[PDB]
Amino acid sequence: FGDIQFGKYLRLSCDTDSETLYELLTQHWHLKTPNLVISVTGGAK
Repeated sequence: FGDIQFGKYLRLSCDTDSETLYELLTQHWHLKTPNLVISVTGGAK
Protein backbone atom coordinates (compact mmCIF):
# COMPACT_ATOMS: atom_id res chain seq x y z
CA PHE A 1 0.00 0.00 0.00
CA GLY A 2 0.96 3.64 -0.25
CA ASP A 3 1.46 6.68 -2.44
CA ILE A 4 4.55 7.64 -4.43
CA GLN A 5 6.35 10.99 -4.60
CA PHE A 6 9.41 12.10 -6.51
CA GLY A 7 0.60 8.67 -7.40
CA LYS A 8 -1.23 5.70 -5.91
CA TYR A 9 0.58 2.40 -6.47
CA LEU A 10 -0.05 -1.17 -5.35
CA ARG A 11 1.91 -4.42 -5.30
CA LEU A 12 -0.58 -7.11 -6.29
CA SER A 13 -0.47 -10.85 -6.97
CA CYS A 14 -1.26 -12.46 -10.31
CA ASP A 15 -3.65 -14.91 -8.64
CA THR A 16 -6.16 -12.24 -7.61
CA ASP A 17 -9.46 -11.83 -9.42
CA SER A 18 -10.70 -8.94 -11.53
CA GLU A 19 -14.01 -7.99 -9.92
CA THR A 20 -12.88 -6.70 -6.52
CA LEU A 21 -10.03 -4.90 -8.27
CA TYR A 22 -12.78 -3.04 -10.12
CA GLU A 23 -14.68 -2.51 -6.86
CA LEU A 24 -11.55 -1.10 -5.20
CA LEU A 25 -10.73 1.14 -8.15
CA THR A 26 -14.28 2.46 -8.60
CA GLN A 27 -15.65 2.75 -5.06
CA HIS A 28 -12.58 3.94 -3.14
CA TRP A 29 -10.86 5.61 -6.10
CA HIS A 30 -12.29 7.52 -9.12
CA LEU A 31 -15.31 6.79 -11.30
CA LYS A 32 -16.20 4.64 -14.32
CA THR A 33 -15.58 4.90 -18.08
CA PRO A 34 -17.35 5.34 -21.41
CA ASN A 35 -14.12 4.27 -23.16
CA LEU A 36 -10.89 2.44 -22.35
CA VAL A 37 -7.79 2.74 -24.54
CA ILE A 38 -4.96 0.20 -24.37
CA SER A 39 -1.50 0.66 -25.92
CA VAL A 40 0.91 -2.29 -25.72
CA THR A 41 4.69 -1.83 -25.82
CA GLY A 42 7.30 -2.45 -23.11
CA GLY A 43 10.25 -3.87 -24.98
CA ALA A 44 11.05 -0.30 -26.08
CA LYS A 45 14.33 0.25 -24.28
